[PDB]
Amino acid sequence: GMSLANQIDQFLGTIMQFAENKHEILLGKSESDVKLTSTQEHILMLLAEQISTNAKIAEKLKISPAAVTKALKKLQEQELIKSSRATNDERVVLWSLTEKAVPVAKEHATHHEKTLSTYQELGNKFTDEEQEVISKFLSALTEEFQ
Amino acid sequence: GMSLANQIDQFLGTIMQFAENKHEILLGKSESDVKLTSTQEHILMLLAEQISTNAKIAEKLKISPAAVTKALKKLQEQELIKSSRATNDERVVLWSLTEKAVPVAKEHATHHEKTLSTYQELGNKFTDEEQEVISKFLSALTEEFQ
Ligand SMILES: [Zn+2]
Ligand SMILES: [Zn+2]
Repeated sequence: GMSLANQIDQFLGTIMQFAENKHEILLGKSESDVKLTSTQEHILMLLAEQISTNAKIAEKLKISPAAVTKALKKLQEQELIKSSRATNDERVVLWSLTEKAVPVAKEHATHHEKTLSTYQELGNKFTDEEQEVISKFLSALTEEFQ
Repeated sequence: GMSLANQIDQFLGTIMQFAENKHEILLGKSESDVKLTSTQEHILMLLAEQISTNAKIAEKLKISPAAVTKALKKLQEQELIKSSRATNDERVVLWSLTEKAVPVAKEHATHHEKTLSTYQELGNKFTDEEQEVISKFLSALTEEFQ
């Protein structure tokens, strides 16, 4: 009392509320208009790190060529990325950020960093043995929502 | 590896996906069209148990008279509840289910029962000491989403 079952129920309620109208669960971020899909945001983060081919994007983000094609089309339309030709091979297209996209990618990277660091700091309050309990709990609970 | 931080991130992703387009996190329920708000569903559950006044509904569900008034209006329009006059006092209105609502309330009650029992069975796999760890974890994580 409160029972753990009820605590779990209430926790999931909290998460549902926070998640409403969002593409991703991210902390330290102000409410705003959803401009880009998560895949689009993640392509921009990848390109901030390395100019990349369609193939490399699919590989890194673990998504299909169709998904990559769709996201790139939208990003290019919004003038957030630009294509170029690989000097080694005339057939190979590379993608890079436009200046417009630089702060967009930086902002999204920051949101992920803040979110992960928040979870890390929380986890750091628990010993390995306790983290194992939490991990087993999360794994089991995850199975219920498949 | 996977780090607990990453496990938490992925877990919350799973929950976000499950929660999309839903009023409540409920298990053992098939996908369907959202006909009623959660408050409306909960009034029906309450009335299945006891014919009740507006005041009693607000008390039991811990919501305001305005919230109760709004939900009752919609339920009555859908012919899911009906008013009657308390025999003791001509001024006191009581609400009861219509036959139409009986299976609706039963179904929603079942969903809550299934959901809670699922969490209970999961919790039952952990000792009290382990449940305390989980509880502390959930409490702390909840604070991040306020
Ligand atoms: Zn993201
Ligand atoms: Zn409910």
